Amino acid sequence: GFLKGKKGLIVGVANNKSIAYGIAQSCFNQGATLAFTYLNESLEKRVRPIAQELNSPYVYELDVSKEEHFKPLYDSVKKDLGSLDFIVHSVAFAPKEALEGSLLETSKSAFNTAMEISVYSLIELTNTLKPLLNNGASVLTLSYLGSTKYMAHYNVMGLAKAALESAVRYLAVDLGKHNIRVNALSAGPIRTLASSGIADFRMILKWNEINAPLRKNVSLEEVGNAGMYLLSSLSSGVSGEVHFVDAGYHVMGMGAVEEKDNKATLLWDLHK
Amino acid sequence: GFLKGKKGLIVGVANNKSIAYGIAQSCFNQGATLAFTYLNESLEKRVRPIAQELNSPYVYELDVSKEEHFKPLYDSVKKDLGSLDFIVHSVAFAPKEALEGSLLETSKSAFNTAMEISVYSLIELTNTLKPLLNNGASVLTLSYLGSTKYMAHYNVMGLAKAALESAVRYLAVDLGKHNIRVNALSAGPIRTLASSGIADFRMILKWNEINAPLRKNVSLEEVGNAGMYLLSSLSSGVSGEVHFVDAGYHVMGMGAVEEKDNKATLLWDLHK
Amino acid sequence: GFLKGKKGLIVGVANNKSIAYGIAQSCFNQGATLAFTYLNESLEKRVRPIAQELNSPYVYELDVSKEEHFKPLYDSVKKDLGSLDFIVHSVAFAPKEALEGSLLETSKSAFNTAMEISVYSLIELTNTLKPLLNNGASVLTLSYLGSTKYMAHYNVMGLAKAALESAVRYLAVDLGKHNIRVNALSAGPIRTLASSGIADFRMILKWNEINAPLRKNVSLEEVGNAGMYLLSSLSSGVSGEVHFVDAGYHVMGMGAVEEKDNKATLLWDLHK
Amino acid sequence: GFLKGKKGLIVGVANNKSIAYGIAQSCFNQGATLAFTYLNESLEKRVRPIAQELNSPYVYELDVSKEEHFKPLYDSVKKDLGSLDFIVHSVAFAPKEALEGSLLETSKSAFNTAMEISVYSLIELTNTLKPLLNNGASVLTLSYLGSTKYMAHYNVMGLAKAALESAVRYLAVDLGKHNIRVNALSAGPIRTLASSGIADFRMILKWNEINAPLRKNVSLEEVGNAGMYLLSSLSSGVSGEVHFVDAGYHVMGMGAVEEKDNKATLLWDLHK
Amino acid sequence: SSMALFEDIQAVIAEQLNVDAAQVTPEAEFVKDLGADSLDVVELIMALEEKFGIEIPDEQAEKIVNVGDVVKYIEDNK
Amino acid sequence: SSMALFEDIQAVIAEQLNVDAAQVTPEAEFVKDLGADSLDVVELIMALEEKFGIEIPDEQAEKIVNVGDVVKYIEDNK
Amino acid sequence: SSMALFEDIQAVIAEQLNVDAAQVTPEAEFVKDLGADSLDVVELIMALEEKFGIEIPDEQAEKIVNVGDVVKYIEDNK
Amino acid sequence: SSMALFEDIQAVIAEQLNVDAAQVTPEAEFVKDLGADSLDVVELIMALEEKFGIEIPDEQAEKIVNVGDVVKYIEDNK
Ligand SMILES: NC(=O)c1ccc[n+]([C@@H]2O[C@H](COP(=O)([O-])OP(=O)(O)OC[C@H]3O[C@@H](n4cnc5c(N)ncnc54)[C@H](O)[C@@H]3O)[C@@H](O)[C@H]2O)c1
Ligand SMILES: NC(=O)c1ccc[n+]([C@@H]2O[C@H](COP(=O)([O-])OP(=O)(O)OC[C@H]3O[C@@H](n4cnc5c(N)ncnc54)[C@H](O)[C@@H]3O)[C@@H](O)[C@H]2O)c1
Ligand SMILES: NC(=O)c1ccc[n+]([C@@H]2O[C@H](COP(=O)([O-])OP(=O)(O)OC[C@H]3O[C@@H](n4cnc5c(N)ncnc54)[C@H](O)[C@@H]3O)[C@@H](O)[C@H]2O)c1
Ligand SMILES: NC(=O)c1ccc[n+]([C@@H]2O[C@H](COP(=O)([O-])OP(=O)(O)OC[C@H]3O[C@@H](n4cnc5c(N)ncnc54)[C@H](O)[C@@H]3O)[C@@H](O)[C@H]2O)c1
Repeated sequence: GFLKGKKGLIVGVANNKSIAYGIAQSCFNQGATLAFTYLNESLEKRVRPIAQELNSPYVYELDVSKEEHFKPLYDSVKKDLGSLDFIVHSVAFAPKEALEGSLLETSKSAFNTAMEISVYSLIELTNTLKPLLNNGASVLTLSYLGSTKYMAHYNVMGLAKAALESAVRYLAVDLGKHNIRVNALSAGPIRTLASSGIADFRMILKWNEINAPLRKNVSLEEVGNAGMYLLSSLSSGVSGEVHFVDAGYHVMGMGAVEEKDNKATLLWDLHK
Repeated sequence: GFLKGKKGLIVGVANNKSIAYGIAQSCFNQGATLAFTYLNESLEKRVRPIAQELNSPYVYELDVSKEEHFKPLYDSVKKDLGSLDFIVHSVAFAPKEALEGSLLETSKSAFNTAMEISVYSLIELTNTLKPLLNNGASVLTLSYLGSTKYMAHYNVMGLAKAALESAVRYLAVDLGKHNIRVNALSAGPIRTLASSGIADFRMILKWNEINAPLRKNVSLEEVGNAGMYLLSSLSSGVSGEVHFVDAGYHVMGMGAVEEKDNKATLLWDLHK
Repeated sequence: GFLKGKKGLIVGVANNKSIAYGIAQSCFNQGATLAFTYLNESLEKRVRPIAQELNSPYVYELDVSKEEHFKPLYDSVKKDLGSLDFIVHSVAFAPKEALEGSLLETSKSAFNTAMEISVYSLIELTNTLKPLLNNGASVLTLSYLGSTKYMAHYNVMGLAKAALESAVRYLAVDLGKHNIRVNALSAGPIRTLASSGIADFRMILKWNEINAPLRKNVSLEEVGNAGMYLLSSLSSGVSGEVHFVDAGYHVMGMGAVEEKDNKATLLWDLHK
Repeated sequence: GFLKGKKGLIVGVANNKSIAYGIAQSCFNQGATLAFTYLNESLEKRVRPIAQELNSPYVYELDVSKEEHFKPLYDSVKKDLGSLDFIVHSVAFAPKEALEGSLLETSKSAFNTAMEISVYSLIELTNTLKPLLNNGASVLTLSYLGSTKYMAHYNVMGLAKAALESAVRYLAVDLGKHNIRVNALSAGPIRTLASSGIADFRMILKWNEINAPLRKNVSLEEVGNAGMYLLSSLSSGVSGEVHFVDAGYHVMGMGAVEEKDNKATLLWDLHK
Repeated sequence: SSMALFEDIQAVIAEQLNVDAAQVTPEAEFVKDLGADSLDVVELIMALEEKFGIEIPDEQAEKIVNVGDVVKYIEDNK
Repeated sequence: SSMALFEDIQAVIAEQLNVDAAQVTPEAEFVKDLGADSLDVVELIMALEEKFGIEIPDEQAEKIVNVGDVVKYIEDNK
Repeated sequence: SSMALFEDIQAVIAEQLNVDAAQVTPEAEFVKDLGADSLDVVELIMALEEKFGIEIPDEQAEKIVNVGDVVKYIEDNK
Repeated sequence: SSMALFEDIQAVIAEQLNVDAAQVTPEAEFVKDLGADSLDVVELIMALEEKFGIEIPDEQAEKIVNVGDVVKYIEDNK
């Protein structure tokens, strides 16, 4: 098992549809000792049973907007685990109003919330836990094509993911001299609990399914296996990377076509 | 003159070494009616004479962290100019401590300052002035290779520029349907007043000069001409673009070499 | 006029819809002394009158597959012009069969033709004319988004443009130490004589018009002005760059949307 | 074992330092049934023993410049294996003279050799073997950062790798509708038998080691594990991807620095 | 409401909010009477549309408040 | 063929190939009788579809050989 | 201090801060006695190093407070 | 040549080209007398420089032709 005996902290499980869960589950099947965090008591109800299922008693409170939660999280990990081999940062947030309409409409406070919660928390979490990381440790965050290309209504969250991918590059430099790796997994759209906060996610999901090279949406298992890879020693030469797990969708410069011997037609134009 | 009769608001002049000044000066030589803003009274002392020199009585107060400055700026432009054909957003800031050492060290408040001042102000400025933009208007911001590649000590400002380039893409979509363009000019390092806030800027400037394809640093005139181009109707098919004006430096995946018939040698290794 | 007194060789005019013509025309309006080449006698009929119109007696034969044409072209330029300040390489070709269907179907001979004609000719043309280039000379080639993203049926010509953009980077390094610049202009789809060789170009042109930020196809004038810029001293800090002149289309990661207060809808889904 | 029962054809083993060998070895440790090809009899001497070691009797002749070798290779695979789940295309070549000096010097025949051997052979190999691919098959080729950034003396091979990465995108589209994946692994420099054909490879290897985030060159095992991942069902949501396995080197926009409390210094400037 | 439809929707709501079927009555409301946060509801909505192959649009999703709403909606669209 | 249509198409073909209108007869063929290469034809086709707002598809474009073809085609699709 | 050096540095400081040379004395300090903000100083520093081809490092730059400091520094490094 | 050095280099060449040590004499040449292609040699060179921590530069690498060359070279640079 490629993570046998390796300790990892999973941040961001909301339910068994969370990207964080897929990753945690794939790492479990590879023999990882997991620990989990939860936003508040409403989320502890959901994390702590799932943690149980992945054979884990280590369940800690972390609201990344509460500076005061981080020292306790450090102490908990040192008490119960002593060291970490990987960290999964699977967390983002923006107010509903910002994930719709235009970027021009965005409030300064919505901006600051999207940036603090979705980007700065990787800095504070990695800085907090840096003293406990073992040789070869691997830090993983989650991004989206909306960072470097326009995606409908993704707006301020595209700005956050662009910064997030840039943070991955700088953190990879900062931490690489201590032989620690930092990567982003850029998932394709996948029906999750936070992804329902995106206006007409469903249409983005369809557009992806029709137009991706593999003519499928990605499965939660596919994101988890890719994540597991990046967390595992299999990827010990990979750092600073933005790894697309999106059924190939990133390569498309235009809608997919299909030919009827006559014209070419957009695939999109066949179903309706 | 390619901007004869065209009205433009220059945001960010600090002295005659400011990138904003080079741009403003190039636009002047192309016949533009300019207006300028200043951070505070300390900066009004420097803007208002330079504005004079570029034949401009329109000098307004804009501290982009003061929400209350934007409605007055709107009113001033409507009174004195009535409409705008272009806007130059040449503004960024981060506390000294963040532009040195690691990204891991960065404070949440330094983060929020870098993001608000350097990225969100493009949203608030363009949203504020959007009702006054003419057909074909052109909005220009200023970025740096540190956005998508690691540059020494650029740290949180790399995160800001990544978001900034992503904002350019979304704003280009938002505004393009009203036939308004939005671009970033990604300048090479250039000795300016804010660029002295970067730890060992001088060495970054040297590394660029030695290793750029053209073996020179860029001149203030070169950034201004590139900017003028992007502001002018010459570039009316260009939007969402990040335009490198850096003596070609972005193409280098490694230090430049030069051969002595024997080995190859890094150019860097010749002068010392 | 930004190219007054500057000598330039335009390679690739086919008629007054050729990208090369737009560029040549924009440079003319900036005061350039032009010279032109033609593929064969069938094309001399069309070049030599257009050259006349742009005030040029210098019209030379160049089939880039004929190694033996290049020494004569050198001699002609030295006789009639003595030196060059810029070169426009606006030339590509692939057999019909390769610009349709799949890449898998491509013949080795179609591959070799696409690569020789569309990429290697930039090397042989720039190497041939390198001794005649003045200080600050500027070499421009023409590319397409199909190089780094999938575009329908673009197939082997995407492979050629990827190489072509890579050649621009290496040539920019090779030539930059002699203070010579090399760039690519990446045009959006535009109805030209060679572009009719692309299967269902018309649909690619429509998809671009609907989905580009500026909701327009680019005009021949817009490509020419962008080209002129890159050829002129205005861009003397720009080298190794791939400059998109495509109405902003490159930023789109998906079809454009528009909201009816209810759902979001693809713009494409409104007209049919 | 993640490739238990899965059949794969390894193209490009030269000795036990070949990238192809690392990949083949990693796939072996995951339970793959391998088959191998060799350039000629000089190379059969080296492939066939290594194949033996990886438990394989299937060793076939393939010189990718011999069109006539491909039908026999098809027949051999159908006879002995019946189907394929993955293909490793680990093959490139250019004459010595082209991997040194400038791109401008390159001969048309060197160009054609680099393109045919290094790029077109992926088309002919995948087209030939396409009828034998199973559901979920995975096609892997090998690239280098020299494709999209300038690397010293990489010259025509940068052009080839740019095309190669573009071919990956188009092939991913072509083959994805049959649920077949196509990727490139972009390795960092690694001392191999062909890599000795690159002028001052040793200095490129050193520059990478000093300046990569992880301050190490990549190991043959690290490339093999990354390859195995891309060949395995673990990456079944990954297609059209260029996956960097380079100790993080791709993120660097400049030489690495390190601070002595005083100045910053290039790491390169410490050892000499 | 069709009784087979209501009972089947009732089982989903029951399991989702870990309440007894008995407490799931057409008048009951997820926030007030059923103890559901913003997550419970969103999770429950997906469970329903996934179960029924239909999709509650987001605009229609907000306007739901009570068990009857989801039932009367689903019956009109299945 | 409608005479107004033919005459208007005839002027286009005339100007495009710099021949006299007199030589532009329905039987005439662009390659053989009118001295048109592969460019002349493609340029001429665009001139026609641009003029007439319609678009000759590429499949229909090949199957054209003579003045009558372009005329009979355009009349059926304008 | 060398008098030619001081006078030449004094002209720079004078012009830069638009004060009279008379007020530029070795004891004077840019913030306190010369009315210079954080920009004035940074601009003035660049003027000096550009003038003198040398470069005041940033660590040495902070430790400057008075006209004498910049003068004694420049004389030691020109 | 130092006899310990020669014998140690001789074992490398022997194993690398799968010849008997006896045939590895200072006069012998890899292409002619030892049956080595362009790969054998390049592989053998790496084996040597890796073994000896030194690096034969490519310019010096070509100029090697015989066992004596590699031996006399290595002794001068180890
Ligand atoms: N289509 C997708 O679902 C998709 C695609 C690509 C990337 N991503 C990214 O994946 C990551 C996980 O999102 P998901 O789709 O699995 O949604 P999810 O709702 O399952 O996970 C979001 C997690 O963020 C946690 N969170 C939010 N604010 C927090 C805070 N202030 N403190 C601590 N935790 C907080 C949420 O409680 C939840 O645990 C995010 O970065 C998301 O942007 C999602
Ligand atoms: N090497 C470089 O100098 C370089 C390179 C690439 C990009 N840039 C970017 O160019 C732009 C201009 O910087 P510059 O180098 O010309 O420095 P500069 O000091 O000349 O310009 C910075 C401007 O930002 C203004 N500013 C800062 N905070 C402000 C605020 N809160 N409200 C209003 N104005 C504020 C400053 O007062 C000044 O006018 C910035 O985006 C910078 O990041 C600079
Ligand atoms: N949509 C577009 O039209 C579009 C978009 C982006 C880039 N481009 C590129 O622009 C450049 C010009 O193409 P265009 O669209 O203006 O078409 P065009 O037909 O007007 O120009 C093509 C030119 O290539 C010349 N040519 C072909 N083979 C030649 C040879 N063997 N020797 C000398 N000349 C030869 C042709 O004769 C013609 O002059 C090409 O690189 C094309 O790929 C075109
Ligand atoms: N630094 C590196 O070594 C490095 C880095 C990145 C990518 N790559 C790529 O990895 C791949 C493998 O190279 P390597 O470094 O393992 O070198 P290698 O010499 O071990 O492998 C090269 C293989 O190509 C085979 N080959 C050459 N011409 C052939 C032909 N005409 N027909 C069939 N086979 C032929 C060679 O015989 C050999 O088997 C190539 O694409 C190379 O460009 C290498």
